[PDB]
Amino acid sequence: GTKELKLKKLSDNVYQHISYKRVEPWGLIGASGLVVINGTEAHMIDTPWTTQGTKQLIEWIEAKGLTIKSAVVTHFHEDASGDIPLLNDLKIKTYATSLTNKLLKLNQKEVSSDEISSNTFEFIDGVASVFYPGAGHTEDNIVVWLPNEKILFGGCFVKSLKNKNLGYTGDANISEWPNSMQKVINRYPDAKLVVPGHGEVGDVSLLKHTQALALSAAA
Ligand SMILES: [Zn+2]
Ligand SMILES: [Zn+2]
Repeated sequence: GTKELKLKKLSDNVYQHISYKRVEPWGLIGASGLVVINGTEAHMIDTPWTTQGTKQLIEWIEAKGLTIKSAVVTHFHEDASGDIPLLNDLKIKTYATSLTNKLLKLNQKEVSSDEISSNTFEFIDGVASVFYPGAGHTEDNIVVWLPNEKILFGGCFVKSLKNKNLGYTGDANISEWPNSMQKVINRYPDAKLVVPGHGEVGDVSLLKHTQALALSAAA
């Protein structure tokens, strides 16, 4: 890959995009989203962390001859929603919940072109569903389920196993996070792969691990 963007194949139709940003004292650290390929159409789950990441990702997808039909952003932070303005200009439909758009507007950022106004939403017909579990990392965080591959994109709602803490909790609801996570655990007993917003992909233990971190941060 490059200094800004790496692509990892997760299945025949599913890629992990890993975009890099210098965050001292760590150096270049990564944020994860997905590209979901549905015939000649591609869909973005989260934008890369930097505009240069997003431009390189749009180039990689288009170089396969695919049309980027749409993007869904999984929360209002820059590592999920950062390049809404670039996608809106390129006329790539952006989907965000009413809560995500409220927090983008509160923070003087451009809202999505298209608003999710239900707790569950068919993002790609038969391929990608959005679920709002309640507050955790942020008030607005959503997860995306890929039923064909048994892949759950948890985003920054889910921590990697190695994480000893919840990360940036400035926008978090630590008391609600465990109950929100129980709804995700209860909903996807069939999840084969869980993709956190940062860190290594894993199994459902990442859900239980995040719930435990939240229960401990509360106590
Ligand atoms: Zn975040
Ligand atoms: Zn994040």
